[PDB]
Amino acid sequence: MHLKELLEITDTTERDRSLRRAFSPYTAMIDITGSEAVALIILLNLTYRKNQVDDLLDKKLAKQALKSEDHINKCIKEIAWFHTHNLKYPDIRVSKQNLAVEPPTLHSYVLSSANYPKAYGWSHNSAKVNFAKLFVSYFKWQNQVSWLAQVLATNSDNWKSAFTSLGLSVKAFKSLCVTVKNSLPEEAIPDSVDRYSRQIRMPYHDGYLAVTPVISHVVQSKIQQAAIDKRA
RNA sequence: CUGAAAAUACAGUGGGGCCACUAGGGACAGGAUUGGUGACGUGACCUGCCGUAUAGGCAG
Repeated sequence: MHLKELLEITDTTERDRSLRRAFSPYTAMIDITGSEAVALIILLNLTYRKNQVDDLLDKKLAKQALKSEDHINKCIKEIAWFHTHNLKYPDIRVSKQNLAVEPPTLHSYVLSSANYPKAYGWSHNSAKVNFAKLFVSYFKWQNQVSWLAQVLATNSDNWKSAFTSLGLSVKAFKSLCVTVKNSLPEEAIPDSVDRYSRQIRMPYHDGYLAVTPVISHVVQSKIQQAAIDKRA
């Protein structure tokens, strides 16, 4: 349930495997209300490759990434490509588009993203797939589902200690906080329909409407985590 | 006016060599199947002749 309930394992391989499984979107969200510093170390160590990291609780190469403002810049470049609906599924040829919208109207008889709170996935460019993991990985705060950008947007004072515990400056931290809060995912609707996006004709007021179906990250992530639990 | 239109997976190929299922062996005792029953008559196959002939051939 809690972060350091899984840190009790003396074997680092089993620990890091369980931690990497815990912070992946195909499993349940772990509570980090007690553990904010250690949470930041592992979340910022997830930004590296698997074969580049021996242990996720190594503090120094986390500070190597954090002190390097060519590393965190890439992680805040990847926030603009945070979707509620994946346009690159299953065809990846849908070129440089991002759909971020509120869930639709709730219906009693059908299931959609309206039946869950608004969560975000990422889809831009495979080269930066690790750089998203810092700011898109979902965790449990106090008693509330949250990700790093949303929890650093308003409630920064709770994370000041956790961020300054490594030796980050106040100037850099507050400039990082305002640029992250300014670079939060807006209501992104593409200006043009892509060549590889599937369109259909549905009967509208006195004619037809062009409809592009896009999957929701939330319903997919729920079906994935339901499938790993072997429930259906 | 369909998760919309459109779409050639292909070419080549050595599983081979060797081999002991064996020894032993009681299915056994007893047994009431029994009572009662109409194949035809709405049908064709008849009536005669030849022939020594219930042989064999013939006419309506």
